[PDB]
Order: sequence, then structure tokens, then C-alpha cells
Amino acid sequence: GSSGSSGHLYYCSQCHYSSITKNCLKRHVIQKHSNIL
Ligand SMILES: [Zn+2]
Repeated sequence: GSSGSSGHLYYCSQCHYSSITKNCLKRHVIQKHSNIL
């Protein structure tokens, strides 16, 4: 439960891909979903 992002999986915004350690997940979005501005 309530913890320092130890026991919690975050889901992707674009797709429904969730993986532990959201900290790293951030990359996926950029990789799998490389958007430009
Ligand atoms: Zn994704």
C-alpha cells in the first residue's frame, strides 16, 4: 500500500501498458510514443 513508489504499477497514457517502477516507465512513453513539439 502507501509507499515510496515501491508497490505500485503505473499505466501508460497512450496505451494500456503498465509496468512497475513508473520512474523508468517515463522512458517507454518517449520511446514507444515519441511525440514532437
Ligand atoms: Zn505506451
